[PDB]
Amino acid sequence: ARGLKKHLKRLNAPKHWMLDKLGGAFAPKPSSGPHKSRECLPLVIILRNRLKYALTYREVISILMQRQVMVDGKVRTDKTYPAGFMDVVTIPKTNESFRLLYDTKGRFRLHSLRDEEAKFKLCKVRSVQFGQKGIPYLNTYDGRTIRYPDPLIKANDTIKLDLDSNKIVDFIKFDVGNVVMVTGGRNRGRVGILKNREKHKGSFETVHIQDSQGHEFATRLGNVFTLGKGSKPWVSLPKGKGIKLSIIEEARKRMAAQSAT
Amino acid sequence: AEQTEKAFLKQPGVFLSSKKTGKGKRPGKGGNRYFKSIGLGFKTPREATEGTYIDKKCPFTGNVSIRGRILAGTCHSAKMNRTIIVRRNYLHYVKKYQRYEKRHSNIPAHISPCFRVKEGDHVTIGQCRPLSKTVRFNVLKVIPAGS
Amino acid sequence: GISRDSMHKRRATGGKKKSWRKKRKYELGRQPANTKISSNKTVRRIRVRGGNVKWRALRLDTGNFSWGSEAVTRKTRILDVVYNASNNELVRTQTLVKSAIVQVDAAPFKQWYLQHYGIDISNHVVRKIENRQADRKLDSHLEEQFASGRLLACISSRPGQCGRADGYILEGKELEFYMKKLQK
RNA sequence: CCCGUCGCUCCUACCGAUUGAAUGAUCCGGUGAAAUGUUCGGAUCGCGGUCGCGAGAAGUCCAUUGAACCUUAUCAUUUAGAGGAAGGAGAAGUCGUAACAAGGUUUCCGUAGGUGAACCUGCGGAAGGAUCAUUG
RNA sequence: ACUCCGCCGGCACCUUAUGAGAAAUCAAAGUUUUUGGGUUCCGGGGGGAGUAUGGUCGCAAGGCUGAAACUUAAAGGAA
RNA sequence: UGUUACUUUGAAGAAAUUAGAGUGCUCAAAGCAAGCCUACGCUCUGUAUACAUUAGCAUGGGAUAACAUUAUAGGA
RNA sequence: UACCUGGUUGAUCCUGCCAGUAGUCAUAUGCUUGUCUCAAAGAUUAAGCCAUGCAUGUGUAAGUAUGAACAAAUAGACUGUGAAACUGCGAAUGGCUCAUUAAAUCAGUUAUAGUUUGUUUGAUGGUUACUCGGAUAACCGUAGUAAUUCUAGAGCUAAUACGUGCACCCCGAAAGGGAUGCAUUUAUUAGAUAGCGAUGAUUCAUGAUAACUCGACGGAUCGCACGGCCGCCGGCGACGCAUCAUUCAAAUUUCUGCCCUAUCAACUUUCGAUGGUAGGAUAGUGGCCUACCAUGGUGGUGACGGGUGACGGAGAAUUAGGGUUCGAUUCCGGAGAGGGAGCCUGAGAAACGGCUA
Ligand SMILES: [K+]
Ligand SMILES: [K+]
Ligand SMILES: [K+]
Ligand SMILES: [K+]
Ligand SMILES: [K+]
Ligand SMILES: [K+]
Ligand SMILES: [K+]
Ligand SMILES: [K+]
Ligand SMILES: [K+]
Ligand SMILES: [K+]
Ligand SMILES: [K+]
Ligand SMILES: [Mg+2]
Ligand SMILES: [Mg+2]
Ligand SMILES: [Mg+2]
Ligand SMILES: [Mg+2]
Ligand SMILES: [Mg+2]
Ligand SMILES: [Mg+2]
Ligand SMILES: [Mg+2]
Ligand SMILES: [Mg+2]
Ligand SMILES: [Mg+2]
Ligand SMILES: [Mg+2]
Ligand SMILES: [Mg+2]
Ligand SMILES: [Mg+2]
Ligand SMILES: [Mg+2]
Ligand SMILES: [Mg+2]
Ligand SMILES: [Mg+2]
Ligand SMILES: [Mg+2]
Ligand SMILES: [Mg+2]
Ligand SMILES: [Mg+2]
Ligand SMILES: [Mg+2]
Ligand SMILES: [Mg+2]
Ligand SMILES: [Mg+2]
Ligand SMILES: [Mg+2]
Ligand SMILES: [Mg+2]
Ligand SMILES: [Mg+2]
Ligand SMILES: [Mg+2]
Ligand SMILES: [Mg+2]
Ligand SMILES: [Mg+2]
Ligand SMILES: [Mg+2]
Ligand SMILES: [Mg+2]
Repeated sequence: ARGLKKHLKRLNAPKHWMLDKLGGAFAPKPSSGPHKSRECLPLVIILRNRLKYALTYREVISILMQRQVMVDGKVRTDKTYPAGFMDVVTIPKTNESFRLLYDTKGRFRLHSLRDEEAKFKLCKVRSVQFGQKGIPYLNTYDGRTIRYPDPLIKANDTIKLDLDSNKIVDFIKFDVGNVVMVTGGRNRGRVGILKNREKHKGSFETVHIQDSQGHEFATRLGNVFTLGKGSKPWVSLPKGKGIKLSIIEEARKRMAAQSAT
Repeated sequence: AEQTEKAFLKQPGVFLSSKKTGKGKRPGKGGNRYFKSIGLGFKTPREATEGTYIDKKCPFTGNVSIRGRILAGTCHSAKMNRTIIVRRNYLHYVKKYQRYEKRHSNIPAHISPCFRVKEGDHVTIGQCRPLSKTVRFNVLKVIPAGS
Repeated sequence: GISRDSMHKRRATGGKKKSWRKKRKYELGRQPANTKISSNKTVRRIRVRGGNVKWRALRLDTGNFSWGSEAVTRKTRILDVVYNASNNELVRTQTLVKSAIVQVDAAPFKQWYLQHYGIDISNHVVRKIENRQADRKLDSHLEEQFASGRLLACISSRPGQCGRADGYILEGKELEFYMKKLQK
């Protein structure tokens, strides 16, 4: 190509969007924004495919152009705005407020929130370094830059960000014993306690996570996101609570549901 | 001395005409010879910390970082100036016959004056940025043949 | 035009490379500046990749030169190119390139030396000048060329890239090395 | 049952004087458009005090990149060729009878010479021989 | 020197199948659909043909390397 | 801290296709839907999972096998 | 479905092939054809040649209206709508095709501490001015040419167009003066230890200092709403400039992996072949290029050369297992726009529904 690609073929779109292959030749091309295009959920998918408020591509534009949808407390009018993990989506007219969290099968779930819990979000710290004039700053994995951070905050820590004051309220150091969620790979959406950190000089660092039921799984440091200090997350989790069930166990529940339901 | 080229060879950033003395200052400051550790558990040879050679492609006293793949092999050619050919021997799996065949690859690598090498010696090479048309590796350790 | 691609080169084995695509704009080169010493200063502005700017100096006469041991930098006139390690033909053409040995006017540094040490090469003022004179040392080789009004200097900038000819005054064993190259 | 020359028809390929031919590609060399950079140039325009300042076209100079064309050379592919000559096919040609029986000179291998043709002969070898056998 | 017993090595022969094989036959040509000790060379219907061409060796005779077009429903082994 | 192969487990790995779970498009090839009751709705509805040579990355194993090494020990 | 049958003999058992049998998201062709669902379709030969039409334009309350425009009103700059035109942006995506290309493309796997990146998102930008200047389009009216979104001259007038412009250290009779935003270029200096940040690893992030540059930088812009103090102050937005991070990406790059051919055994190196030093050029690494120096680099583990009716992969057909064959084509990557070459604009093109030869 001679420059930037503006189209996304439907079969090349991320699988966790769950787009039907015969729905059309194209999928929404995620706009540039805080999250990567492969780890986001464009507002058009949320409003039309997940919430059913819009029936067509055109109707999503009407909803957004009325300024009825907000992401992280700010109105967004871009149809392909890349809303991602921990983002807070608010729709004042419907009095609804959701947090984008992965279900245990690795797909984004619109977790309904209470009005009180919709005033903050969690962010993972990418790095901390000195800026111009020797002023320290930290940047996150959701594209945010915070100047004058607490000197104790380091890379891979999690910060609680208030969407009103736009300031760091509290932070969690990345250490063994905290509850974390997996944000990428095979184990995406699984919640457990960080049990070990295996460092390899020059290579990726591996982290061993143990589920509440004793199931242990590994992953890369880049796919970990601390949710709370100790064992209690600072955010509300969906029903599964990051517990991944075997297909045999899942089939057992389905069989029982038909007997009762 | 090491001044054998048409230009005067020196390390960048090491000021040699300072009125003050370099006694009690870190390498590369106060006119002291500059050297560094490359990490990954490799040791800085004594010949590079106390040497007088100038090599901007040296991994310990030059301006090149080691990052990427660390490979090992045997010195195949040591006839170039500060460059050797490293032969890497490996087995290629032939699927249909469920057997192996011996293959090899010649990897050019830069060798700093702090290392002594001869054909047949075992060498470890670390990847660096392109240093020439073919060289992408720097010698990090030499084990004499028969040791 | 000028290209920096490897497609025209031979393989490391020696075999030829058959062409499989046309030249790309993102691998181009450009004509050398060939900066010369001349009082008719000329620097042309070049638009480069990303919309950024390079300054190509065709002719220069002054430069910003630093006396390292004294930690003083002054703008001074470039007088002559005397030595070039790459190509002696760049010396007689008076081409300004990085690492070329040139002679610069010593007048701006003499004024600072007289204003700083009170020496040629107000009660509270004389108090400090004599205080600074205790730790004053001047290389004999460096002082010998102040009489002629010219200092040997090395260009540390790239005039064809930044449009300027900056450098530092030679001293120490570097000065000895080059003055031996000029001793003929 | 069977071998070859010779004679007739057709098919495939080969050799071949022609310094064969055609087509394509490549090397070297020659010439060289255009563009770009540089040098000079200063039509013209503007702005100050009939002199300055700035901008600047045509054109020109050197260099770079370099199409294109024209040689010689090489390679590739296709193709004509007097004549020479091979193989195969073609119910029911001529001359013999070489191989099959000890095939009427046992056959065969290597090599050499010779003869219309199969073949013949010399030398050494093999049995796949027509002898597994003479302490007679 | 000869006679008797035995050991190792060699050229062979005789009987036999519990073996193998299309059989002739083979104590290896056995220990193979119950398929694998190691390794080199080499064959893929009959012709065209060990021919043409190129290379290489030879003083030559020729040797080594070695096709295709085309043709054919058999040719061949043992009994 | 001699270097490897091999083996185990794991991470990373495009989708579509292939295998495969769920689902009565009337069946089917398919599709990724739908289902539940009858309210101003519900099931957080579903859109699983496996496979994926070789090379590379990381744990456990050390039989088999390769290379290297050994007595003027430059030995511990 | 882990399968065979006819054919050499008078008959027999073999070797061995010929023929038959079945499939192909496999093409063509023949004959035949009522209904439902689904669906490929000028790739193969000619990346041969193309008539005609169409395939890229674009307007918000928010850059610029005096149409001699419309509508509705009735001493005011304008302030209902708005053609045209300037300005801005886009046209580098998409679509098409498979010609060239055999460690090349490409695949998995790396690296950028080796770079650029309009936009999005986050953060960050010092202690005549009650607002400057000259042009030009539309329009207007003299035209030229057989002729083209071919073209000349004259009269007008705008801006978010164009050009401008308010906007600690040193010297020192401690007065006074110099420098003093951000960026640019060079040099000196700090960046410890085990006040003082990060990495497996950087004289790294970043600080201070001496100067440097004839710096498209640091708002002469627009909409809506009107309020609060006694002229002053002030709301919510739009657009734009610069820096860092982020996102969207590219470029280059590590390791391993590709079909047939030896009737291809040596190839490369004067004119770059392999490496070194110093430069030049580039967004940046690099013989990428120049000067000088060294004599290297590859090869029966098949270099080099030749063939391909060769784009690579995801995959496709058939498959007891192993395997054989195919892969122009809708997903990904690359490449090209009749053949070459060159280039402008731009964040991005060596662009072809752009230009030059
Ligand atoms: K590209
Ligand atoms: K006879
Ligand atoms: K006979
Ligand atoms: K005879
Ligand atoms: K015996
Ligand atoms: K554009
Ligand atoms: K790759
Ligand atoms: K490949
Ligand atoms: K470069
Ligand atoms: K070099
Ligand atoms: K642009
Ligand atoms: Mg495209
Ligand atoms: Mg790293
Ligand atoms: Mg007879
Ligand atoms: Mg007779
Ligand atoms: Mg006879
Ligand atoms: Mg017997
Ligand atoms: Mg067998
Ligand atoms: Mg045969
Ligand atoms: Mg079979
Ligand atoms: Mg019969
Ligand atoms: Mg058949
Ligand atoms: Mg009907
Ligand atoms: Mg326009
Ligand atoms: Mg080839
Ligand atoms: Mg490779
Ligand atoms: Mg620094
Ligand atoms: Mg260089
Ligand atoms: Mg040279
Ligand atoms: Mg293919
Ligand atoms: Mg092709
Ligand atoms: Mg393909
Ligand atoms: Mg083709
Ligand atoms: Mg097509
Ligand atoms: Mg494609
Ligand atoms: Mg192109
Ligand atoms: Mg065409
Ligand atoms: Mg073009
Ligand atoms: Mg077209
Ligand atoms: Mg196009």
